[PDB]
Amino acid sequence: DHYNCVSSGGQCLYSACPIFTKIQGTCYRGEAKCCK
Repeated sequence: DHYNCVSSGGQCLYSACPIFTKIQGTCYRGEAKCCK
């Protein structure tokens, strides 16, 4: 979720994770990705 994304060093994005980064979870009720 958003708070886990913040605290883990990821970024919540509606757009795709940048190429070298990976999905770690989601944010905002499953609608966005947590990328790191």
